[PDB]
Amino acid sequence: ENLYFQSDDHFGLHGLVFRRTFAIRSYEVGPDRSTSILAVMNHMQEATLNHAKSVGILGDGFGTTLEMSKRDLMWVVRRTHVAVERYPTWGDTVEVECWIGASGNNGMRRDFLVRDCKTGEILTRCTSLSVLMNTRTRRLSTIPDEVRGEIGPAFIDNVAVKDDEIKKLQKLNDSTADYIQGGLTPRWNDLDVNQHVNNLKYVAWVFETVPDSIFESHHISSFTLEYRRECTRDSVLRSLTTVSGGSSEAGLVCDHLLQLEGGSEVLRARTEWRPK
Amino acid sequence: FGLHGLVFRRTFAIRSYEVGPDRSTSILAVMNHMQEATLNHAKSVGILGDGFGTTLEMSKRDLMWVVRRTHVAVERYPTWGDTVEVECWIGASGNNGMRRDFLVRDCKTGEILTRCTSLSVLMNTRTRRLSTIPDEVRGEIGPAFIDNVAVKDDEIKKLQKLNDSTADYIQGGLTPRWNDLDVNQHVNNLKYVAWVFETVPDSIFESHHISSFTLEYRRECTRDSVLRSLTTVSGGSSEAGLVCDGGSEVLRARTEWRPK
Repeated sequence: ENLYFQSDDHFGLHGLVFRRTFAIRSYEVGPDRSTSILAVMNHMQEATLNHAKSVGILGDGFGTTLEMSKRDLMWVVRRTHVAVERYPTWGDTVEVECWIGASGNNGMRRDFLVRDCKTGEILTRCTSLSVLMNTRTRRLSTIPDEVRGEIGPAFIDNVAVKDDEIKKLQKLNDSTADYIQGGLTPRWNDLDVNQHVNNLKYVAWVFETVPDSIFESHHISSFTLEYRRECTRDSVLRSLTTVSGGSSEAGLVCDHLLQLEGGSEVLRARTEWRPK
Repeated sequence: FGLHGLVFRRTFAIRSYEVGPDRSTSILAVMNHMQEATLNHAKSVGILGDGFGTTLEMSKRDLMWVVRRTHVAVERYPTWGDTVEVECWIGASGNNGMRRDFLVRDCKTGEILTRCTSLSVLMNTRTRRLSTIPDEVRGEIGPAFIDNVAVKDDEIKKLQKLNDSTADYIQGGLTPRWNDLDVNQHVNNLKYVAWVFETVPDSIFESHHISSFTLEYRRECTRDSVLRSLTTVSGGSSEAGLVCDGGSEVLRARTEWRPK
């Protein structure tokens, strides 16, 4: 019912939703033949960058528009929520539907829908919240009008994930964590365009302390991350995970924490699991 | 993607996470592409079998393919936004070996970016003994054989093990996780490559691109394996790879580098 959601040839309008097909590759699936959530998030990240190009948003970046680039501003992801119904397998063809939208006066949200091309079933729903940061002062910035003039006309109001589904996360008690791993350090290729560690590197470090027994038995159905701080090449991190068993009423839950070791919080995260 | 007639072809659009901070595609992304082209080829010539290359006649005789040598030649790494095309095919290699060869081209210029060949042999999973190729299995893969090579014998040198007591860089405690494992409890070959590069200092990745990569595999590892990676740098600019389990050799490898 939103005209600008449809493709260009539907209404003769410049559409604001990017679409792209992915065929699941061999190295993207685990021993259980399921695509990993890291491959799914890779897909959405790739669709992100393509989307900016498709709506007439400027030169990269990974981001980063001119008005932003003039003001030494960059996007930083501060929240991510992923809802997974079913993971595709090798050879399956999926389609990512992605777009951007406002989040208050100074936030921007990117939302994603991934469908199974054969069944038309929705496999993945996601939304990520980004904010502006000054690269020099490492300080959060409001969105200047020159930047709103760039990304604003690309906004649509649709959501893939309702607020109801996203719960504010509690930091786990790091002194009673079920699993802990320190000495985590980024290497040369793990860094981004501006001195900072890749966003999906963080996700990898989160899974460092998830026991293999949970990966063998369960699939991630929900994934929520709250980022609070960037990391550099000389960062050394500690990953922590706390398991909230599922053996009655309650399903399997994992709480997560990346900290600078020690012990300023880098992020907190929460995974919900379902039996395979 | 498409087969024509016994040479499979497939396009990859370079993805962002496949590209490094220098905007160059990593050698592992290239090897990721070929793993993918491998299985596509296999399916299209009808040798995929159980989903990974073990045919009906192979499994009955408890046989599976094992990679024993890989050589990758890279002229230029593609960058983000580039679209590449992979050519893959198989052929006989001696009396009991099978070779898989690869050509990767830039779709715009048509220049060859990467040439590669891998040698596989049959191994009994029960007796741990290399096996000859039974006629029943040759009957399966044989009609798919072609004689072309992407990499000449000339270009591949036998590797010497580095002195593990004189290694410039060493890292132990390397252990595989559940996701690092394949269908039959064994660690994935691209996990090995990751472990190889573990002891290559960031300074070399910053200064140089890999122009050549040669791997000789000796042994498989299991879920309870604990490994040590070793690298010795002898410019300019070569390094000799070694992967140790005790200290029994798992594989040896060799990279040649050129300034970016």
